[PDB]
Amino acid sequence: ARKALIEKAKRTPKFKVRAYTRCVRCGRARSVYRFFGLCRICLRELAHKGQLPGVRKASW
Amino acid sequence: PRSLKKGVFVDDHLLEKVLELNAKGEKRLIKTWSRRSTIVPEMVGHTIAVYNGKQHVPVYITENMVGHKLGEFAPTRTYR
Amino acid sequence: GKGDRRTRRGKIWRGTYGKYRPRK
Amino acid sequence: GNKIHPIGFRLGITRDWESRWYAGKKQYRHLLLEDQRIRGLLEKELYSAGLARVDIERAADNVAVTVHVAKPGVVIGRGGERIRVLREELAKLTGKNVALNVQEVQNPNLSAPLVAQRVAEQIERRFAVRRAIKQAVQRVMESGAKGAKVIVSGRIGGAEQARTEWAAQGRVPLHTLRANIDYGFALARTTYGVLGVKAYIFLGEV
Amino acid sequence: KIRIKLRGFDHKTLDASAQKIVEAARRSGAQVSGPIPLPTRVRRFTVIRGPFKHKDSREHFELRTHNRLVDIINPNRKTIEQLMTLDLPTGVEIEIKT
RNA sequence: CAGGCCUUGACAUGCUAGGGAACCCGGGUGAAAGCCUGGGGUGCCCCGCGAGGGGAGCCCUAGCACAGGUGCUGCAUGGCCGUCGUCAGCUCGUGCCGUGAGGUGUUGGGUUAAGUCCCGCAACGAGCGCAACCCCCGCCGUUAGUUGCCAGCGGUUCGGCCGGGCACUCUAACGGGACUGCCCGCGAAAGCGGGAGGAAGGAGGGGACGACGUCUGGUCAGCAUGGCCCUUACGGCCUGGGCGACACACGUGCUACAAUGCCCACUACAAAGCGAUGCCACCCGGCAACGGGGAGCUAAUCGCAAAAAGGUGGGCCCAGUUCGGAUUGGGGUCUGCAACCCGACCCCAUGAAGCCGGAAUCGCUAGUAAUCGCGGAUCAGCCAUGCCGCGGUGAAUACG
Ligand SMILES: [K+]
Ligand SMILES: [K+]
Ligand SMILES: [K+]
Ligand SMILES: [K+]
Ligand SMILES: [K+]
Ligand SMILES: [Mg+2]
Ligand SMILES: [Mg+2]
Ligand SMILES: [Mg+2]
Ligand SMILES: [Mg+2]
Ligand SMILES: [Mg+2]
Ligand SMILES: [Mg+2]
Ligand SMILES: [Mg+2]
Ligand SMILES: [Mg+2]
Ligand SMILES: [Mg+2]
Ligand SMILES: [Mg+2]
Ligand SMILES: [Mg+2]
Ligand SMILES: [Mg+2]
Ligand SMILES: [Mg+2]
Ligand SMILES: [Mg+2]
Ligand SMILES: [Mg+2]
Ligand SMILES: [Mg+2]
Ligand SMILES: [Mg+2]
Ligand SMILES: [Mg+2]
Ligand SMILES: [Mg+2]
Ligand SMILES: [Mg+2]
Ligand SMILES: [Mg+2]
Ligand SMILES: [Mg+2]
Ligand SMILES: [Mg+2]
Ligand SMILES: [Mg+2]
Ligand SMILES: [Mg+2]
Ligand SMILES: [Mg+2]
Ligand SMILES: [Mg+2]
Ligand SMILES: [Mg+2]
Ligand SMILES: [Mg+2]
Ligand SMILES: [Mg+2]
Ligand SMILES: [Mg+2]
Ligand SMILES: [Mg+2]
Ligand SMILES: [Mg+2]
Ligand SMILES: [Mg+2]
Ligand SMILES: [Mg+2]
Ligand SMILES: [Mg+2]
Ligand SMILES: [Mg+2]
Ligand SMILES: [Mg+2]
Ligand SMILES: [Mg+2]
Ligand SMILES: [Mg+2]
Ligand SMILES: [Mg+2]
Ligand SMILES: [Mg+2]
Ligand SMILES: [Mg+2]
Ligand SMILES: [Mg+2]
Ligand SMILES: [Mg+2]
Ligand SMILES: [Mg+2]
Ligand SMILES: [Zn+2]
Repeated sequence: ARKALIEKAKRTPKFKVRAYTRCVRCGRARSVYRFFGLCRICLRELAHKGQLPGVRKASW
Repeated sequence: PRSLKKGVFVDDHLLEKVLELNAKGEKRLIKTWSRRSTIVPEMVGHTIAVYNGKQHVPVYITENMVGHKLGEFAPTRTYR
Repeated sequence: GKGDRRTRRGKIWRGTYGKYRPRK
Repeated sequence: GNKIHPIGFRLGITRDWESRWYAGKKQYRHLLLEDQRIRGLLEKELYSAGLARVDIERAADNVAVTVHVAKPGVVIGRGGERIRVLREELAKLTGKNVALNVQEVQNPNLSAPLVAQRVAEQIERRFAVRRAIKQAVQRVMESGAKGAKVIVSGRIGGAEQARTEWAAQGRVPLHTLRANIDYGFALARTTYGVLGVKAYIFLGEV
Repeated sequence: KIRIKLRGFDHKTLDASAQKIVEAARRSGAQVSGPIPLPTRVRRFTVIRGPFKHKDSREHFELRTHNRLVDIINPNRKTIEQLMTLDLPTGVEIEIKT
């Protein structure tokens, strides 16, 4: 996550298509779950801390 | 088997440029960074330098070249 | 087979609809 | 490369979420971001009070924010002006205009995060790591605590080669679901690098 | 004929806070047809364990939305007394229609 | 990577300093970024009749302390992951033996999936592991009827459609149930063999869960971080190209080479999931992609939706074919500022290699392999034949 690239958030991307999501926490580009706004790593870390309500370990 | 749609696309950078030439004449060349632009009849007879990513290539345009994009005449890769 | 664009199974596999696989 | 986080392992039974609220799919990510900003501002402020945990609850435009601290006297301030300024920062960050509470932690040595923070501090002060660990485990064990474990990571003593020092006693059954093991983690930023500190405390079973 | 939809991440909280509504509406109101379970909406997230490669790790998580019914017959004005606001539950969300 | 630009900067905190300061709308040039230029507007705090002076934020120029780096080092590191390995192990306390490293325990006999249990023993216990407590699937019950049903009767546009009812199915919370408990035989015991009853036995089936440690294993490119290095560029913005190059070599897969098959028509049975700048019933146009119109749905109540293999009927008649759909020509639809490089989808034409694959080599022991479809995450669109899930049909073999 390069700091200049956090220019990602833009009210004026100049095009809707140039708009891409990032991780709100670590700034990761790839693997960003839309539901949590996080990336997958952060997702697992916070899920493990219990800071994501309702999120539990799944087994079946 | 290509397609675009109705309302054919041409970048308006050179669109006004070429007819600006046509108004008063032919002149010489052009320099265009837009290879995504379709070729239209008013361009015929002119010469357009197209960016291949490195340099500008002097593409001369003829009657049978209409409808293709400029970039098709400016190959980006160097092979053998 | 499943690779023929012009067949029912071709559509089903490719997941699309068309002349050879109507929507009724 | 093994050993899943014990809290995350136990979240269903003998552990509960730090943030408990419901939200929709168009809501969740936002409220989560908010909670994160809250914890992030709180932890970089209230550290000197030794916060072992931050709970967050919501219903509508209202947030619990129950802060668990070893020394509430720090978060209160003089006559309660500190908590005022903190609620001010809270309302300035999130416009929700919500409440705040302070729960004292009895025996801070029975809560893992604080123990880890302790050992971490000692390491940052250039203590003897091995003895810091053994001591900490001892202090944890001497008060309740059917089991305890403390783990320090590499570059112990500023050494060129990373090492891992152990020091655990009692019972720490990580594989038992009903264990109820508090876990905590603290860094140490030193001149030569970073040290990880893990703390396991096992109290009671069923 | 008052429609209620209770949604939450904790089956304990929902199930317990429903019977509060039911018991409050029993004394002041009709037979109270009572909670009908409704299906759960389970959302899964599968994520690689490691930060780098190791595609075979995984360990997915689930986030599940439980539901409840209520739906009290005879919307007595006497019922909304014990009803309206008295509640324990936090992470429960309530929907109401006519 | 090529080219056009920017530097107290795209982001944080602070200092000196001239001047203007909040801010709004234009013009030139340009591929855009940028550079340049012009015009509206002078609220606050104090002093003064006024002119006006000084002043805080904020914004622009110049300088300073700094930002920034996906630049190097994973043998300087944290965290997290892979791995031997879900393997049956690794240790400690006290005692005892040995000058000592160490040993004993943990060896032995029986048993187990198991350092699992039993018996014995200079050992007696204990911890991390095993097992168990957690989840799903199996049978039953209680609680509940916007899902279900001529179970039951009345009505029926005969569709659970209307009345009506929680009996059944289902839904989702709690609970029961299985413990070698009972019988025979063997055994010192733990247990082994068999039988009964039972939905299920000897760990009922599947998950989660992976010890002390090993590989100076992987990752400073997710994040964090020590050290080193660049700071008119190793930072920063944009247009275009590249990550998609092709004489070749390998890995993982897809579709096949057909008759236990391919095609067309009609007809039947599922689970798990997703859905508001969303799923899109139904009507019209279009051969179709799709377009126009438009109902319902905050969704057990509407939609995606068709499940496919299967069944019935018909065609093909062993041929590179009605097998197989690569390649290529042409005409279109949609997303998107934009499909040349380099999207997917539809229609017409084209109709390649391929006749079951050398040496070698892979998976799987039961609802498994094989086979058939269905959904989801990311995402405007999509190169998904990938991944992660769901159900349908459903084998062979294990002497050792
Ligand atoms: K033995
Ligand atoms: K089991
Ligand atoms: K290493
Ligand atoms: K074969
Ligand atoms: K087949
Ligand atoms: Mg960085
Ligand atoms: Mg995108
Ligand atoms: Mg993204
Ligand atoms: Mg058109
Ligand atoms: Mg064919
Ligand atoms: Mg030391
Ligand atoms: Mg594994
Ligand atoms: Mg620096
Ligand atoms: Mg390493
Ligand atoms: Mg490492
Ligand atoms: Mg390497
Ligand atoms: Mg190495
Ligand atoms: Mg095992
Ligand atoms: Mg395994
Ligand atoms: Mg000893
Ligand atoms: Mg000797
Ligand atoms: Mg001696
Ligand atoms: Mg010993
Ligand atoms: Mg030994
Ligand atoms: Mg021995
Ligand atoms: Mg044992
Ligand atoms: Mg044994
Ligand atoms: Mg013994
Ligand atoms: Mg039942
Ligand atoms: Mg309903
Ligand atoms: Mg119902
Ligand atoms: Mg009943
Ligand atoms: Mg276990
Ligand atoms: Mg690539
Ligand atoms: Mg070559
Ligand atoms: Mg050559
Ligand atoms: Mg290779
Ligand atoms: Mg329908
Ligand atoms: Mg039609
Ligand atoms: Mg219904
Ligand atoms: Mg037939
Ligand atoms: Mg036939
Ligand atoms: Mg043919
Ligand atoms: Mg041939
Ligand atoms: Mg043949
Ligand atoms: Mg050969
Ligand atoms: Mg062979
Ligand atoms: Mg096996
Ligand atoms: Mg998609
Ligand atoms: Mg392609
Ligand atoms: Mg698919
Ligand atoms: Zn992240």
